[PDB]
Amino acid sequence: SRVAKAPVVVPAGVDVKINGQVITIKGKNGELTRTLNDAVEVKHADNTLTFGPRDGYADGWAQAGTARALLNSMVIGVTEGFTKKLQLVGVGYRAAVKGNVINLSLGFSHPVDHQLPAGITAECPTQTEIVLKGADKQVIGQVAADLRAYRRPEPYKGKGVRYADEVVRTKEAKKK
Amino acid sequence: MKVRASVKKLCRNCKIVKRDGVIRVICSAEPKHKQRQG
Amino acid sequence: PAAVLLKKAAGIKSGSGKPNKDKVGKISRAQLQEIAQTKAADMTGADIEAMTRSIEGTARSMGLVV
Amino acid sequence: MLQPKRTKFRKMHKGRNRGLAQGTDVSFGSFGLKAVGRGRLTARQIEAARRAMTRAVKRQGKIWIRVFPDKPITEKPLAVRMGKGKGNVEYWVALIQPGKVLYEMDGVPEELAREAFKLAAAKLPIKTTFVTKTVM
Amino acid sequence: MFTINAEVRKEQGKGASRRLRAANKFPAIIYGGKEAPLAIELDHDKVMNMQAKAEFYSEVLTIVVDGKEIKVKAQDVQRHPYKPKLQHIDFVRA
Amino acid sequence: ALNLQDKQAIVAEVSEVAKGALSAVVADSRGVTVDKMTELRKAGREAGVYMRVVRNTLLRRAVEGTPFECLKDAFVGPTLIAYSMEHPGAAARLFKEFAKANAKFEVKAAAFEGELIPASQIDRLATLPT
RNA sequence: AGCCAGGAUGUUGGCUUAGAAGCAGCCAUCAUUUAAAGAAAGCGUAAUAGCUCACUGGUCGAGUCGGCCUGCGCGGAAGAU
Ligand SMILES: [Mg+2]
Ligand SMILES: [Zn+2]
Repeated sequence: SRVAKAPVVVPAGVDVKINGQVITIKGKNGELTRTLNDAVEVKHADNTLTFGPRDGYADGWAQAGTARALLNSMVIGVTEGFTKKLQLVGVGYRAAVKGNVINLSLGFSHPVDHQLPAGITAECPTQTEIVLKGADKQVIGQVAADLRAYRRPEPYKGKGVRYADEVVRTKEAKKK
Repeated sequence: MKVRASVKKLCRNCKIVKRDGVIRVICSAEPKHKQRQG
Repeated sequence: PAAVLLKKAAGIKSGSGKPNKDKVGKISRAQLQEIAQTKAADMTGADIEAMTRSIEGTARSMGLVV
Repeated sequence: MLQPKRTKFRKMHKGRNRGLAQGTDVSFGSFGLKAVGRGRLTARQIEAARRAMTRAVKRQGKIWIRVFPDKPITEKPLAVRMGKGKGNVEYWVALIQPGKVLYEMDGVPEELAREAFKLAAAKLPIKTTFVTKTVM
Repeated sequence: MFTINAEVRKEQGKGASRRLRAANKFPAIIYGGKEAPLAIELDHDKVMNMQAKAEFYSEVLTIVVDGKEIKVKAQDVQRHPYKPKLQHIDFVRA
Repeated sequence: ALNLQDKQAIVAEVSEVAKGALSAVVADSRGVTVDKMTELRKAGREAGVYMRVVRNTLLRRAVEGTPFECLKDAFVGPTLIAYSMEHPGAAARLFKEFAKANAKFEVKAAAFEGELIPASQIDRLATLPT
């Protein structure tokens, strides 16, 4: 909408504890907590919440919009969770799921193991396609970026870790 | 990235943003159009 | 329709320039009129002359002056 | 380049540039590049701007120049002392006052004229602006 | 069609005119016929918007001051030297 | 479009039905010029020399525009329902033209129904010329 | 504003051009059809092609649009105890 004008609707089963500028949400898919800015006053007096900022600020509408978007995303990820996946295009790019540690042997003389947050799960049906699930899409994106930072998709050949929806380009190197 | 004094849009697909102390021009398709106001 | 029967303008498909250039094609009063009047298959409507006049006037703008 | 064929005198005083401009109205064309600042324009800069606008718009339209340097600006060579006379004439510039109209153009689209005069301004040192034909 | 409102200049001169221009209203003079000239003042923005049309100069206009609506023309306009402003529009009677 | 044409749109919508507006729906895929000329030709040759398959989807045109017949004309307004209006008569073969066009790769939205003039259900009656 | 869909034909036209075809480069941008086609704006294709864009319609629910006058700011702004 214009400024957080469109309300969020909270489904049943998602317990929410609002205390001033600090909010906690508990659901089946984990638990989340956020303490907000000074441009907030979101209220919860019905089946859902609808946000408001605090009076006496030049800003505040944009902050209310940001808080509404973040809380909607967190509600969605606490009621159903979010999932992402990465594809390793290239021979020898082996990915292994050792529980809470990923092993990524990608043409490296030194194999690299990466840790995972406590609220993130991962699994790979093969050695190249990894799929992970989490509650917080912010943390999900952070860990996905950490995983992908080990190698970027080189335009000249097309190898390296990338997202499933990532579109790589191969224009021309030298014709040979 | 091309760092210059006066920045503009090469193609319509370029978007201009203002970050911490600078102004940047980012093109989704062509990396060459990436520019900064140094 | 408008491709294989429009390439039959003066003997060649198209070989002329607009204002005054290397033109190889000319036009008579009915040569390109028949290709749009005799055909009741490509006509969007019933007005054959509506699209006939367009071709007769664009022959000049292509190089096939009247 | 723009230079008088002959002059009554070859050396002139520095002078000043006080006052407004007389040729502030568009008369010889439909669009004009009007100088909004103050300073001096050299024949070299005028030639550069003319070439810029000539490249910008083709034989497509007529262009008039409402200014002419008429002012011989001189300089002294390197490694020479002061006094002992006045240096030889080096180039020709004019005195430009605010509101002065430099280049006029007719027979061109408005957007093309805007682009051509923007390119001419990019070459000209003095700040300029675009003025349309006056209804008056 | 063109209808403008005016006020009578209490004071006239360079200082008064420049103060009026700083106050965003410019003076004008109305003469012609067999009556003494009158020094009026107009809002600048309204006249600037109205003068855009060629009809403003090629057609009769009317000016209203102290309830009197007198029809005049526009013969001479003095534009600002380097700004999109007009100063001291000239109105001729009849 | 412009308001000057929106005026004419309503003027035509409340003048179309007076002489009989046999109406139907055309697919967005079937409205492509590569495959719309066949339907245009069929409808024009069947009815007259003029045709109107242009869609004018509106919500307020279903409360003050198209509805001028007995009771039911507001069911073709929302949810991507194209408008195809024909002037010559309220019981002509225009319904059958779209019924035939259905057999040739046309299953788009609402089974080519509109204006419910001859109490037409999903299956066409015998009133239409056979 | 997003999303969805449409966005032909002569024409891969004719000079140079193993090639020029909407894009080394261009000489030339014409016309009917429809609500929509510009010898096509882009990438790139040797070059065709391909899609989006120009343009059009539909789903979404009250502000938005690009011009002028100016005020305060932003980057241009790197030197040696
Ligand atoms: Mg004084
Ligand atoms: Zn770009």
